[PDB]
Amino acid sequence: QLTEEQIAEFKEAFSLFDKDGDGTITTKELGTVMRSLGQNPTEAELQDMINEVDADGNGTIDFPEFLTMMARKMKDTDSEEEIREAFRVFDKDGNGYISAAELRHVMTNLGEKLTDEEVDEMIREADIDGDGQVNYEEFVQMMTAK
Amino acid sequence: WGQRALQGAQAVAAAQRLVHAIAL
Ligand SMILES: [Ca+2]
Ligand SMILES: [Ca+2]
Ligand SMILES: [Ca+2]
Ligand SMILES: [Ca+2]
Ligand SMILES: [Ca+2]
Repeated sequence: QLTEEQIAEFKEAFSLFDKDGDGTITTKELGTVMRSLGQNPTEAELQDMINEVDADGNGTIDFPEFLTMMARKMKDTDSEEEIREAFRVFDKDGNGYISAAELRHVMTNLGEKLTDEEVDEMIREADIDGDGQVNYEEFVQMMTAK
Repeated sequence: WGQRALQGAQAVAAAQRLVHAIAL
């Protein structure tokens, strides 16, 4: 399942954070890399970043902790992209709003024999701003609901 | 130029993409 070339990418990414080589990524190193790429965070934001993955509670990120951090960012971006792709499927015109017609068309294309009242309901239940259309934000809110 | 090293360049690009994904 896992390949040596994969482990090599993992290791190199870790060292690009752990520039000193002590085996741990501190908030200082973590901050500096974000800094060198534009975006500027605060040490509170940094500490929250370390905190989400600090399994041992030692205030730093060791290798397996960086592996988890990595897997979570990947999964987060995979879901965020599946949602963007679905939205672009429904918003047939690219105007950023899903109309009742667009939902009607896509659904019968997918095979779903929905009545007009069924698509007006889908639209109404995801419409927050109440404009009769579903924008991207409302689309995401529905897609990731519990 | 030697696929044991030019492969290394490919892995450098891979690690860089990973560090961008964590910064973002
Ligand atoms: Ca370090
Ligand atoms: Ca959190
Ligand atoms: Ca730790
Ligand atoms: Ca539309
Ligand atoms: Ca709306």
